[PDB]
Amino acid sequence: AEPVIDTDGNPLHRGGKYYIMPSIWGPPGGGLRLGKTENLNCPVTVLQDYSEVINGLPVEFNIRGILPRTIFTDTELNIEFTEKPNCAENSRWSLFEDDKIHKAYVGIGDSEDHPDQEMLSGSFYIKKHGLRNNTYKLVFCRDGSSTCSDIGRYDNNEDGRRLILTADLPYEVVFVNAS
Repeated sequence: AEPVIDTDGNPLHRGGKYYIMPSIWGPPGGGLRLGKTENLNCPVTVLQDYSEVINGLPVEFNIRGILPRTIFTDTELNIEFTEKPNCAENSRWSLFEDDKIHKAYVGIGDSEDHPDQEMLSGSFYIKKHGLRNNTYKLVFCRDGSSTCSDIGRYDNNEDGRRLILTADLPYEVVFVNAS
């Protein structure tokens, strides 16, 4: 395991705030934010913006304990936007099963913010993606099972791309310190 490094060369740390941006080695666009989908009018769906000029919302990483710390590729964590729409219960990322497109996608809030979609409980890790310098992927590990899946993008034409569990094309990201 190694420290996760932001675009300035600085390790990620508890209490940092970061834009998650696409690495040049994969398809482009902008940062992560929230948006409504056709049957969820509260913006509780995580979306990657189509436009490179849109930084989106900063995320911060929730970790066991409270002490200041470096974040490593083996640090179990939860991911949260630093902002929350008031129609949502929380700003923490969870996976929800969408039966329309048959994908588990990333959203915020509780089960009632995504009615009739099963909510998966688990935690995230930030893993090195391939060998390009200081690029990463997000990995989600489900509570109750011993196996994890990569996070990749999926375009459902909702003014941005969703983040889904994939076995195929991990989203390769860099972390931009928002402060």
